[PDB]
Amino acid sequence: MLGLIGKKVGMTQIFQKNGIVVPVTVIEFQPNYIIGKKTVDRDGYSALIAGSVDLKSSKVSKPIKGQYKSLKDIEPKRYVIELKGLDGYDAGDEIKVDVFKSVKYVDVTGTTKGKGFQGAMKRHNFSGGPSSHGSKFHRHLGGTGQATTPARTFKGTKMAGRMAGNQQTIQNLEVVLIDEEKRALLVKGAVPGAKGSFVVVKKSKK
Amino acid sequence: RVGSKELISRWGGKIIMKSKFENGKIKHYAECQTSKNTARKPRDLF
Amino acid sequence: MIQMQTYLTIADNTGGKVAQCIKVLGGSKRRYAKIGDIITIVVKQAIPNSSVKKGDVYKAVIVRTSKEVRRKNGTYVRFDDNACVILDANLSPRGKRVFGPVARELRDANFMKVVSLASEVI
Amino acid sequence: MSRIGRLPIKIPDAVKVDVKDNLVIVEGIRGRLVQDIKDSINVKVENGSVIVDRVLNDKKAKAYHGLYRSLIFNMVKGVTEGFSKSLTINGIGYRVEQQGNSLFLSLGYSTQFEYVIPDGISVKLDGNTKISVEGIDKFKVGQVAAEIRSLKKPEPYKGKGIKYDNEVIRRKVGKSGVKK
Amino acid sequence: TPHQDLGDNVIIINASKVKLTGKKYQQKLYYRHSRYPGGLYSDTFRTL
Amino acid sequence: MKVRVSVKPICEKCKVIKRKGVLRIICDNLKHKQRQK
RNA sequence: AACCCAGACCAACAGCUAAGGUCUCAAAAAUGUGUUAAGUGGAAAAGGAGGUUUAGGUACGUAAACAGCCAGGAGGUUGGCUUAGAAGCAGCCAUACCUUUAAAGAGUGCGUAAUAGCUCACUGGUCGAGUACUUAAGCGCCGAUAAUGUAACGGGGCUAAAC
RNA sequence: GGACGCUGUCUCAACGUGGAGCUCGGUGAAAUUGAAGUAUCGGUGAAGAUGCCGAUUACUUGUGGUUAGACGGAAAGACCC
RNA sequence: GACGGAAGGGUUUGGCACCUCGAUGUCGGCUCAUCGCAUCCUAGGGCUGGAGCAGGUCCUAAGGGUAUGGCUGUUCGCCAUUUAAAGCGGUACGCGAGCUGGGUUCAGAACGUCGUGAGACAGUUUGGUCCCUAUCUGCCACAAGCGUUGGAUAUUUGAGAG
RNA sequence: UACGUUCGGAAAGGAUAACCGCUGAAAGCAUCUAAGUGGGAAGCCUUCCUCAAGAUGAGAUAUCCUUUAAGGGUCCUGGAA
Ligand SMILES: [Zn+2]
Repeated sequence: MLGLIGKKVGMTQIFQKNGIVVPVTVIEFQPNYIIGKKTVDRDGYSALIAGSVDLKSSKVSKPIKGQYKSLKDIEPKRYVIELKGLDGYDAGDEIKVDVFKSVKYVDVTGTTKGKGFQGAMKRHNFSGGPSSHGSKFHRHLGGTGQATTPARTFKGTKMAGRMAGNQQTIQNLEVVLIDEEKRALLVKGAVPGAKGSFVVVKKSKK
Repeated sequence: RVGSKELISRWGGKIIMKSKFENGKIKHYAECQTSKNTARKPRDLF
Repeated sequence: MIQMQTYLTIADNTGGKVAQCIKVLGGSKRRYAKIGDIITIVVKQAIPNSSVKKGDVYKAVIVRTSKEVRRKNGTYVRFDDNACVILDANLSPRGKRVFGPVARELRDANFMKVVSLASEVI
Repeated sequence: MSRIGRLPIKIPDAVKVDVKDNLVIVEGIRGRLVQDIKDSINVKVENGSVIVDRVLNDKKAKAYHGLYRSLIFNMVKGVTEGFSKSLTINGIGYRVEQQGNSLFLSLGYSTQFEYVIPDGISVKLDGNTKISVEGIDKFKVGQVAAEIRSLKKPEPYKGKGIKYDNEVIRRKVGKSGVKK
Repeated sequence: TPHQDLGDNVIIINASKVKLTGKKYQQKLYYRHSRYPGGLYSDTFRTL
Repeated sequence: MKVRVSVKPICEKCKVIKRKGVLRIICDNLKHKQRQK
């Protein structure tokens, strides 16, 4: 599956030729290199290891350094991922942004924004109690279980706790524009993560 | 009326769609005469 | 964003002057109607001795809203009062003339005759 | 048991039969067919004829007796004369056509049905409303004719659909039969 | 001695060719529960 | 059709069979079809 | 706790037994003759019912029984009618109607306004001995169906490690 | 009871402010308390099981939340007799 | 499908008085659900005195969904607009150490009826405190220690689970 | 933050409920079944997304280090946390 490690620059909008506005998210692609390969007869499966923006030479541990010993003029890469079942490339290669030039839809994977310790009403769209008529119940859970049967709280009951921070992959984002000179992709819609967080863009499954 | 959209491919073909058969399994499936590309649902051909 | 209990100006010459929305059609929990939707109204005030009496229930189409709704080209049109037009059984305007402007989403919602009888389309 | 289980099997001259290790091969003018035979039943070829008997007398063996007799008989009649089952397409605007190893059916649906013909089986047309499936195996011939019929099962109000030729469709009435 | 571990170890080969009798091949069920409500999952002998 | 507990022939042309472990009645008069509950 | 076995003076790293079991978890079994294919065993009614083991009756037969197939399946006579039409088949009385009688009912069913028409009972050939309906006993099937999770052998599993 | 006007009462909630809550330093309780290396489900049972049988799940130990249970604590039930 | 017969379900009204009176807080409503299928709708069928359409009856199937207002404390019921459809039950007739006190079930007062009266009345109307900082188990989340058999740093196959 | 914007509820495959078969018995017929062989659904299992080797069954692997090295932690300046 064709994929790339990009950085979510932000959002903007563009004007189609006839006047229709399209709200887009912009992704900037630092150069991506193929660092190694995984093979079915040696690792158990076939995948390509892909890496991106470099690290500072004072903060590269020697295991990471030795990972790149045999590669020529490829500094250590901070973001490393795997592309399963891909061919057409080998160690030392380098993937342009134009691999999406023939693609209509993409999928983007990133780390969603963190919202801290969040309550039930925000986390699960719980309604609350009334704010008047004598109510002493505003944004609490309400009841949680049943009385004596089962005499416990079922596993998976939704309560308060941390919100957000998980990975998530959003599907079928239309591809609006590709700009090779500035290494940018413009997709239509929202992309998980805060500004400057790093996403992975894959060719759409459908 | 917003004029009845002519059921067209993205490759300029009509999507006539038909019914393959194979091994008890009856299949309705999409077809373009311009490009002969076979899929099932004309979603995939706009 | 017309919901239930909203007051509306009847913008045609049937006789009614104020209507109240009592249902938003087409949807189970549907809560808001926009320009070009059909609602069920009760008449709360009418011109005396007219063909429309106070307290009758009809279907009406929304022609002006006071909350702006996005269009494809990015433009938003926000009127200054909420107004509707009464319809007969065929989902066609019961009246013969329409007062004031209307919004052009009636064009897309296929109310061409309301659009024509309007004075200005914005 | 019953006489079909014990009735002897004649062998046509052009047809050869052979039994070995729970298997039977029947090679004829038009093809070759194979069969499994269970342990409790014994199949013998003698004097240009086939006989079947049972080592045991459990009811499974009782049924097997007739089952394998009949199968081997249909296995021999096929390699000599082949099996053929026919069909009729009746109804306004219903058509059938052939291209290579597939059939195209126009049966009122908004799509024209293509139909791959499985191997080992031939299809014969008579105009555009009569079909006849021919082949070496009765089982396969019946299967194909059945699946084609299932493509558009008949109906009783007007006889429309794809019917077996030998079948008789019970018929009902609609509007005018209820006339008072 | 049931107190302690004094027996030998066992390697089973050809574990995929064990034969069953009756209709067990179609009817024996292996159940499991995820501990979440309603999360009871069955699995017949074939599929397992 | 007549998923009953007592399945009996209705006309002399109805016939009794047993399929996969249920008792059934089959007839030309499709109105007579039956299976035990 | 109430059922079954069995009345504890104390100690023992002794033996024989009761109830209850002898595949294992978990101390204890094997051989012989039958049944069971439903995991019945390991819940339950009336009833339905070519399940099968065994035993016993009534129909029926090597002089051609059942089933299938090849023919006949008639006429007097719309049987008398009721009714508007009943021809075998809205319905009523009976078929104490004989006849050429292969064998053919005052017609078995379907469908016809009423008929027509298509079929059955019956009988002849082909093939070749059990068939066709009941009764008694042992295991079975559906019936059989509630809510935190397989949950009506303790479980694993067992076609005997069931009876 | 109805009408007018007015509104976050409601569809529908979000944001902000102030005192607590959160961490650290000092000072420092209460009711309760047979103990505890206290899991769940299906059953049984003084007839609603943390302690029994079968089975399943579970590395050890905290903190911030929420009360489903421990027929919670408080009041020798006020009702009935 | 008349007149009858044989069973299940344990939800309605009851029987019984077995657990509980050094306290098992009783009816609705709000918030939050979960489970059964005897299935309201969507799905797959059989047959119709099923022409089509629209149905009726029956089988399989619980994955998802199954409305907002006027009246009543109301469950229920009725009524007005809807929707493909506005299901039936269990879970202390789900859920007050979560909320609400309208009603029920205190002491006020008045009315109707009965009693000589004091008073009584699942007759009526009005007013009339809802306590508790969570020890354990359970659940929603984040860490500490430790193991994974040389010790660490990264990329991941996947049981299993949502 | 939604009162906003964008996207998602598929398609396909395997085994199947009810139902319908094909070839054929026991029972010369017939029969979906008894030997086989099939179609068949918002249902089941894969497939989509998230978590996941404390899965003690503790996986696979690329590189570094070889008596305290590799590497990690504390401290401090801070965040998209
Ligand atoms: Zn019949």
